[PDB]
Amino acid sequence: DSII
Amino acid sequence: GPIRKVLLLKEDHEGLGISITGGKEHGVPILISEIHPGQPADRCGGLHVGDAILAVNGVNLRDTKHKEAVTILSQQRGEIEFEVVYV
Repeated sequence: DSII
Repeated sequence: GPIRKVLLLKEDHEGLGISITGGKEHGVPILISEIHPGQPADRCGGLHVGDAILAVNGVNLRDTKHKEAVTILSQQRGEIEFEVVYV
């Protein structure tokens, strides 16, 4: 997942 | 479920407080997979794991690849409107  | 528009407030030094998966190359919407405790998405109370992000700040994310969605999302500042749906 990308963390934002 | 219905489309909701949710206002997230973040200070300039923090992140959005979300993890996302999916996007155009995966043939599924940009999807929130994590809500980070104490961070802006957690605090607004209207964003949840499982929500699809249709748009942010009027930027349509329905047909955007993952990396570009990450970039747009990371560029958002202050009071940010999320258009989301849990289908």
